[PDB]
Amino acid sequence: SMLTELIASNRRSAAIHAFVDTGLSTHFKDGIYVDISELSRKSGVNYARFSRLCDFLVEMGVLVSNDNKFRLSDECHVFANPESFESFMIKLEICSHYSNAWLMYGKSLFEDDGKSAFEMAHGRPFFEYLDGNKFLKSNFDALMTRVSNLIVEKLLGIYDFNQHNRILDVGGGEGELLVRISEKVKGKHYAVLDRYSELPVSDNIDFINGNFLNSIPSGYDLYILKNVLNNWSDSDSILILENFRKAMDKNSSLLLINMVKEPEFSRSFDILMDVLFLGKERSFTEFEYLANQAGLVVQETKVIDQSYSPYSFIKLQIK
Amino acid sequence: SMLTELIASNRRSAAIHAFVDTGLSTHFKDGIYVDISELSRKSGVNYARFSRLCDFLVEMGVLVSNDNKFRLSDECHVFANPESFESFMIKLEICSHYSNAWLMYGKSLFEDDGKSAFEMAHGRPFFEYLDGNKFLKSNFDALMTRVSNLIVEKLLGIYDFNQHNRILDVGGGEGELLVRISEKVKGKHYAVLDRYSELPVSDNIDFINGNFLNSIPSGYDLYILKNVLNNWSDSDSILILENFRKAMDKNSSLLLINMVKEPEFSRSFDILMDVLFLGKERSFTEFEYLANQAGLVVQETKVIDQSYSPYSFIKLQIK
Ligand SMILES: Nc1ncnc2c1ncn2[C@@H]1O[C@H](CSCC[C@H](N)C(=O)O)[C@@H](O)[C@H]1O
Ligand SMILES: Nc1ncnc2c1ncn2[C@@H]1O[C@H](CSCC[C@H](N)C(=O)O)[C@@H](O)[C@H]1O
Ligand SMILES: O=C1c2cccc(O)c2C(=O)c2c(O)cc(O)cc21
Ligand SMILES: O=C1c2cccc(O)c2C(=O)c2c(O)cc(O)cc21
Ligand code: NA
Repeated sequence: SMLTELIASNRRSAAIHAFVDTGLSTHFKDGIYVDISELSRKSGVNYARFSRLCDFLVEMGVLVSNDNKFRLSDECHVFANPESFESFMIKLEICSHYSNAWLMYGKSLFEDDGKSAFEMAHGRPFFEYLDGNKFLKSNFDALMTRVSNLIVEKLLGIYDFNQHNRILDVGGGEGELLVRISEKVKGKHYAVLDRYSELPVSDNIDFINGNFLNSIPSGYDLYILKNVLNNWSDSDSILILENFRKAMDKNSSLLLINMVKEPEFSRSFDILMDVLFLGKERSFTEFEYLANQAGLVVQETKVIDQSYSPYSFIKLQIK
Repeated sequence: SMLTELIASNRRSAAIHAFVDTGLSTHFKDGIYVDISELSRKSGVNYARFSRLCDFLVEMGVLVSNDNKFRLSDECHVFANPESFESFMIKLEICSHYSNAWLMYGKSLFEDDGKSAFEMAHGRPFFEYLDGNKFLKSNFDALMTRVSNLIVEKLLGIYDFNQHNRILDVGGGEGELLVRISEKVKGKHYAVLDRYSELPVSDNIDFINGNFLNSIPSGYDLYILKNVLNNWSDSDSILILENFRKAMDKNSSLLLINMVKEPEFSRSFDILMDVLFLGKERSFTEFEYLANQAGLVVQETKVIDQSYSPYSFIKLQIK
């Protein structure tokens, strides 16, 4: 039934995971039709059992079937690329750590100790745990790098970066955003702040080991905070924006860039942020409220359109 | 996007699991509208975070929102009952053992050792593992009991059981099917064969500790095999049906009752049977082939409509 297939929603994720995580999807490059008999002889995958998985992937719209051959749908071409954002997403989505986090989600709703379902499962908050787990950190940092690489073109389009001199990306991870911005917008100073046990190295990039809960360094006229506040509570979000106000002078600008909560789109991500971080996906007005509480003023707001979600672009300056 | 929410299908199952497994859903009996403010004060669940879960359950069509209150949808009334088949289904669906089995699914497609993804994860085949695991066994045996209870009325309706004298249910589990049949069809000999470390006890039911891979006891004129063959390969399925033909005389009947593979319905269950058992959901034609290889003939074929899935009713006799 529709109700039992809704209960069995996990089977869709798990089917895609088996298809992608094995690298079987990498045989479906450039919308080529694949003979499963040939793929079975080549890769050693069981013909009959993989044929049944392919049938389920057709039902899901991941594959298209014609004359007993299978190609990836136009929309799912990304699964042929193991470096794609979608490839890293599914590898994390149903990994043992996320699964065990979800199994503590119910119990976490009855606790007021400020411990996420992830922390209740694993004994540390998400980012602290990633320090001791390379599988989670490498895949998570790689996903953030891919979505950073996707948005850069449209971000340069809507805001003049040439007016600025000194640019700091706060929680910039591997620093892919500013590496890409520096290629187009040259002659500037570029710095990336994150939690680094070993500093990354890149041409024209000053990598800083820091903690945006404690302080943000002053002496930059442009600050960037992309996909950070979704990982934090309202009070921790205010504390971060307060550290920005303390760091910023009258001619400083902060670009607050996040996936925005539209009524039209799914709440599934909002729940994942609760499970992993005790975070949430916020609306424009919710972001504006946090900024005003921290002593920051909205100078301009824009919407950036990305394939997977709309983004909220919010320019902030001090009162 | 539609692709990223398809990747994130597991989030639907996990959200439902949190709502049902905690017993929060049992506050929504008889389609009543629930004040979440009051439920939070009563149960101690966090208001703001559970409100966000409820908004996701509305999006899924599990809850309906009116007058700043929430009720279960007509179809999802079953979630209010912790005794319901649907409640046992979601408890198993994303449990750690199923999750770890799914994470071995991809790797299992490249092996030819006859080890299910479940066995690769846990070190024993499903039913042998359940012998040592009270959570898995109790919940699985409970699920099978509920679906056995649901079908019995329609099963008695489409087949005359009064013509028979000695009835054996092979792999009959807790024995729910024959217990309910014996209440309506009186003055018969009733036997249930399964794997029992301790024999169940029930008025006028002969419980047998057996192995249908080894032998089926002779001297019964009616045999029942319901939701068994989906747990077995083609060769193991033939072996079971061969053991039936050796046990059956010319006057004997075997009722082969299974959820049937119809092109209209989802292939998700077929894949789950691969992961847990190296089994499969089969069509009428596929069942007929196996029966013919075992030396049995299809005399009667009917379809039984159940809420969650259509059932194939196949009456077999020896050649
Ligand atoms: N206390 C802290 N100080 C600095 N960075 C932190 C931090 N806690 C978490 N982070 C970083 O915050 C980032 C959240 S993910 C966002 C990465 C990047 N801005 C992008 O949009 O792609 C991670 O890189 C994480 O390491
Ligand atoms: N080798 C074996 N011999 C006998 N029963 C077996 C078996 N292997 C598995 N079983 C049993 O087969 C059943 C499969 S589930 C089916 C239960 C019941 N017929 C129903 O439809 O509700 C379980 O009860 C399991 O314990
Ligand atoms: O896919 C994302 C993602 C995509 C775009 C923007 C994002 O911020 C995220 C994000 O934060 C995230 C996450 O925190 C944990 C995940 O398992 C997956 C994702
Ligand atoms: O829900 C079912 C189910 C329903 C009806 C008839 C069934 O046979 C089953 C079944 O076999 C099964 C299973 O083997 C493992 C599960 O996690 C769930 C189910
Ligand atoms: Na009203």
